[PDB]
Amino acid sequence: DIVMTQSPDSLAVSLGERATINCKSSQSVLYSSNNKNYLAWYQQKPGQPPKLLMYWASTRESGVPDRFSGSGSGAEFTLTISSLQAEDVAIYYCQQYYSTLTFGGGTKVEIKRT
Amino acid sequence: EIVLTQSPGTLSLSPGERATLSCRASQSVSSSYLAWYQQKPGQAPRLLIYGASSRATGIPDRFSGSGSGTDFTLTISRLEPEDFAVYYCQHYGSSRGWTFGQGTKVEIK
Amino acid sequence: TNLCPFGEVFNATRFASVYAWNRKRISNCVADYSVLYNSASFSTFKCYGVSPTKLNDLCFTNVYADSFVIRGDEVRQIAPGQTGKIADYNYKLPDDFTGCVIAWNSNNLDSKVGGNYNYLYRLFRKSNLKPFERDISTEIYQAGSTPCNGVEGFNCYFPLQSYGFQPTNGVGYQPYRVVVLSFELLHAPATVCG
Amino acid sequence: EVQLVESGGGLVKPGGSLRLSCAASGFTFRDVWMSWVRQAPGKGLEWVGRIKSKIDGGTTDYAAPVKGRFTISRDDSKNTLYLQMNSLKTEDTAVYYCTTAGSYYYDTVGPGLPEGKFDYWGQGTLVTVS
Amino acid sequence: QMQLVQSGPEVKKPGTSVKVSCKASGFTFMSSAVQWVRQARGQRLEWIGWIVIGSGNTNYAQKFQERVTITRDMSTSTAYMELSSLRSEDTAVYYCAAPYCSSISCNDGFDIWGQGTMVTVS
Ligand SMILES: *[C@@H]1O[C@H](CO)[C@@H](O)[C@H](O)[C@H]1NC(C)=O
Repeated sequence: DIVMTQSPDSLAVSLGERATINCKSSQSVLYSSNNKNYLAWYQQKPGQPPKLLMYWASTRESGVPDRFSGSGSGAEFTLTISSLQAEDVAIYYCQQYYSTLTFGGGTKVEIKRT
Repeated sequence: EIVLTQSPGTLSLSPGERATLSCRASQSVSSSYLAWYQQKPGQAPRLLIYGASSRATGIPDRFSGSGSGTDFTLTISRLEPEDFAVYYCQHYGSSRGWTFGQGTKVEIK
Repeated sequence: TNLCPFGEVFNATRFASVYAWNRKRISNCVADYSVLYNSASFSTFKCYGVSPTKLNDLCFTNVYADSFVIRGDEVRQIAPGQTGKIADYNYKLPDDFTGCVIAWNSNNLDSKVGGNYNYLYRLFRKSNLKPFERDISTEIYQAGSTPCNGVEGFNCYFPLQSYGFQPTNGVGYQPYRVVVLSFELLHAPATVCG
Repeated sequence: EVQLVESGGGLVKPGGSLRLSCAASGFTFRDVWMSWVRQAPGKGLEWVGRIKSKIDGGTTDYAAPVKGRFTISRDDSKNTLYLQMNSLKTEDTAVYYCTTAGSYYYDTVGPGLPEGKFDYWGQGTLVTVS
Repeated sequence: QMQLVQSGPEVKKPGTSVKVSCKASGFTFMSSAVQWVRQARGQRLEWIGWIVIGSGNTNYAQKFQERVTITRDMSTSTAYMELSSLRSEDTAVYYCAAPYCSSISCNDGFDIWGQGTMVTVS
């Protein structure tokens, strides 16, 4: 099975602050043909199922704020949120479509406070 | 990204003297992706050597690439006034590369 | 006198990528092309062989169906005497071709919101295709004097490119399902009639 | 709107067996690849297995940790997805979900998505082994 | 004789975007690939990104990730590049380059460079 890993395990972010999530695959998800990276990002809140934000990590799905954008290629990628809002607090997951389905361990994004 | 470095950063030679330029990769990849370029002030860079050894069309015989693995060189058998220039190396790789070295300059002494 | 299973060709749920276009033999059955011609479902129904309705009175030893998906602007390339990326590297008809080319607008089926990248076409080849040649090699295309090491980067490229099929595409960029019906008269009794 | 309904969860004794099921929504079920995903409390998402649409071989595949103990099938006349689990372990305790996730790239579904999206998940059901 | 011709000089404000064109002539464009490099005066060459003309495929240096987009239009036989979120540090001469391509094969290095385009941010 292909294994995705993520870092940091969690990140405290103040409101309005830019934040990123890194990840690395055990192998490239690039298919050569089509020049596409088969990586998606999902958002999950407690008590709820995860939902898709980006399918190739290059494009947003409908209803997704423009603040969200993916980046990178091959085995290594980063998700960027241009500015975090309270509504965006969630556990974020990578998903691979290169073979079968794989999920990463996920990353927690929370609001920084004293 | 692979880092390329060059040495000496500056050389001072008289015309008619032999000159050697060198570079070092942070890691070896292949000679097939190496090329050297010449630049004069006010002008675009021009290809001298590709494949780490093949001459570009119109290049004089005095120019030749050499070296292997991590360490590659560019040599001039004897300097002409035309040869005093800033030189750069580039590594094409498998893409996600194409980095340039710090550059080197040959001054007239 | 079984009816020919045209639905297996024209109603197919999936179509092959044009670089690896599908081929199926039609034989030993009763054909009806008038149902296709009069369906008015097709954006194009053009014959380079016997005219679309005159052919209904003729029997053939066989008919072949070549199935693939291309852009609407590329449909014109599916003809004898043509050039361009599809005509030379993906699918080619001979100058002596006899038969018909049928196009259908699949924008409601083959397009995907994020783009459908499952439909591939060949971008590079060492030379032009022979008529009805099917080149499915995935070997990295070489350019220049330096031998390719099998790794993409410079003067080494994967031979295939995807279509960006999306619902918002203009008609020329919308996908069309194309079926080419090739007809043959072999030195044999006819097996296909209507 | 699109809504999946999940059932069949509950407490199971170790070494026992359980049948889970999920009802299809208004989107065409038969043409969409389906998969099962599970999440233990305090843990990240884990893929369980997948079943292909009728146009394909209809074959299935499973994550290595669950392979040979899990079986996936569907009833097209009822448009219902099923998972059978055998020889359950305490390790298998999780909330199980039915989803369309990852299918859009490989399925035959066109642009005409009923909500503008292809990504659908159930609320899932809890399975406990103890 | 192959040549590349670039668009002329332009001055931009910080926070704005700039576009630079590079027109092909004298060689087969479709078999070629175009590289973009910039150089501040007195500084070493810096790679920005490159495009394969036949496929439209691109790659970028991490420094320019999502700041630079490279496109081409074969009907105009021209490569295009755009740079966004301009800073005063982005002042440089920008160059396009490509290998010579015959109908049969291409050169294995960037033998032809354009005259360069001056871009100033202030
Ligand atoms: C495809 O199936 C429909 C079913 O109603 C039929 O009307 C149509 O003629 C078929 N197309 C063929 C057989 O080419």
